[PDB]
Amino acid sequence: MIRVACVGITVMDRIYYVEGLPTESGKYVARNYTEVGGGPAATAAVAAARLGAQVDFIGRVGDDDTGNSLLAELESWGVNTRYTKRYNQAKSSQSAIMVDTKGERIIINYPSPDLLPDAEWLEEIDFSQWDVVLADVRWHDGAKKAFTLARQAGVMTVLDGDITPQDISELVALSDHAAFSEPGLARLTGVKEMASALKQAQTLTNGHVYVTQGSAGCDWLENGGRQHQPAFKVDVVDTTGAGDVFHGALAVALATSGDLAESVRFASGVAALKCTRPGGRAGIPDCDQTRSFLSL
Amino acid sequence: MIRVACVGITVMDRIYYVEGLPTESGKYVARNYTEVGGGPAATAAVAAARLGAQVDFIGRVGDDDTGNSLLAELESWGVNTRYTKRYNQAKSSQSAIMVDTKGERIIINYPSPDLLPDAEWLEEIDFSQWDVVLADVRWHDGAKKAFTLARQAGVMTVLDGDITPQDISELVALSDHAAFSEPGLARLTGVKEMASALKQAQTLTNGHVYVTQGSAGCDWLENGGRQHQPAFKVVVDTTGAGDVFHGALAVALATSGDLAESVRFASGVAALKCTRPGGRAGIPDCDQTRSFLSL
Ligand SMILES: Nc1ncnc2c1ncn2[C@@H]1O[C@H](COP(=O)(O)OP(=O)(O)NP(=O)(O)O)[C@@H](O)[C@H]1O
Ligand SMILES: Nc1ncnc2c1ncn2[C@@H]1O[C@H](COP(=O)(O)OP(=O)(O)NP(=O)(O)O)[C@@H](O)[C@H]1O
Ligand SMILES: [Mg+2]
Repeated sequence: MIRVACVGITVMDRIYYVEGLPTESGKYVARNYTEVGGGPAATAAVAAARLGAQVDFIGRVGDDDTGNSLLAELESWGVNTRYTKRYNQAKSSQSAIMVDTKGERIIINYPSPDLLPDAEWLEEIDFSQWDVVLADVRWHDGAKKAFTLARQAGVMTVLDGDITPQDISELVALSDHAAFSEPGLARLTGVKEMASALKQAQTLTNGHVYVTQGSAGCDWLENGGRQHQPAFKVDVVDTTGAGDVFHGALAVALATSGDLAESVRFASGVAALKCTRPGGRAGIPDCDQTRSFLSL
Repeated sequence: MIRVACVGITVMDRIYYVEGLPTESGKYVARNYTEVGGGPAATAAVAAARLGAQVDFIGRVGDDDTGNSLLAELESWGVNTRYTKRYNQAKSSQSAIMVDTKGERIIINYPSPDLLPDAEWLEEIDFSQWDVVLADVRWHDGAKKAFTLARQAGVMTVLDGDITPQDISELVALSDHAAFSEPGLARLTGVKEMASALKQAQTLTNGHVYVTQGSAGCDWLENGGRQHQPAFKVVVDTTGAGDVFHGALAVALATSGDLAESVRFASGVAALKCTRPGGRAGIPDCDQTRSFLSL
């Protein structure tokens, strides 16, 4: 067992399947309904668990039915929620998602303001009990405090540096590994060219920097020279959650081997297999399926 | 004591408050959120209870946290759930509602397929114990059996004729009072003109017909002529205005038997409800409603 903590947001997606997307006022009927947990840190935690890690999700929920459902779903996936704070008399973050017969989505996201941004309460947790700490950028003070305490305990830190209104440069500063999205790296640096942006991002951290580029694969800087892992060509059904899954897998691989090229290959492999199945959690392969796939 | 039975659906409403209603595909952010029990018959029951009636809700729930919440909320509002059927290992029904800044609403209902349409079990209930029976059209077999038994006991029947996939013609047939929504009357009779549609609806029943039109108020047929009650200009959330109106209307019709007074009263209850978030939080009492209608 590798020991992973995933710090960030957990969001209930409630998915309503309709004939046409609701354009104007009036009552509509959903032929079908499913509910599934999202959140970068949450879905990464689900991935790491699937790969045989002991995983803690550390985020915020309310004391509503949604909060209880989110924690329940995560427990069922093999993710511990013991260090997740439940706010008294508080609504959790949730989306209502309408899906057309095309697959076109309307997403109404409620990021709950009842979930307070202050992360001082993480000072009550001993981060020495994990081999790696992964953080999403959607709970800024969480990532900051979680990474500061992880640094102080000599624990590896891994950022999912997605795009966000707020500036993540202080998070990157505290990241032994900063795996950005294209939008994430562009928003951070203000540079459009990914090669130049990665170089500018490297100046922010004594750790390594990476950028994921979907089917174009993943690039990182080692010795100051740009390395490339191609995506695995696969029969793609759904890329939903590929980034979250990649970051979860990357954190496990980095904590296990410490080899960047092997770790980036491993994560590219886990994410690829996830893309060949419907759903953003349903398609996440286990370690045996992932070893089988990487053997071929 | 006025004795009311409300037959229909009980639904958990998740209400997302947005800047504009979604025009096309993409990601939108809700400024605010509330979670509250809805269902036409359910919210009507809550309104009638507020107005001092002894109320029974008669519908179907699951044995999930949602079902337990829905029943709990109804008990807390003064509504008896003794005749409501609980399905074992069953999910309850739930609606996502979008509300823009004007108060325009989009409702996506998921009716749980675990809740079986069979209403034969209502034959085990004695409908003689109520003065009026209100039914929504969202549980067809329920409304049909409930109205059949109400007719047989000489009990007044009041339909909330909202829009629904099924044809409500046989429900209207059994309705002493058929209060439609604009979409409800249009789906039933085809006519887009409310005036002509009401005339076509009247042919289906020896009882009276009504149509609610939101801020445009309420119209009904009396003495072969369209009467009009304007809405009372007041708006945070119009969610459940129709349900609240129908509950209020049923109490008022049972108290006075005066259509014009009953429609004015219900218009007043529903208007006050539009000034608070959710389908239930703003439901006024008789005193609050008399006070408001005096001003
Ligand atoms: N179509 C694809 N084919 C193969 N591998 C893919 C594909 N899409 C994504 N991947 C893999 O998953 C990784 C992350 O996907 P990518 O789209 O870069 O992340 P993102 O920008 O974070 N998207 P998202 O998960 O929706 O937030 C890539 O580096 C690939 O290794
Ligand atoms: N915006 C409003 N301002 C004032 N009164 C209103 C407003 N909306 C509704 N009402 C009153 O409420 C009554 C019924 O509401 P209406 O919107 O016609 O029902 P509906 O469309 O069936 N609503 P719903 O409960 O969500 O299905 C009307 O007859 C009015 O008297
Ligand atoms: Mg991403």
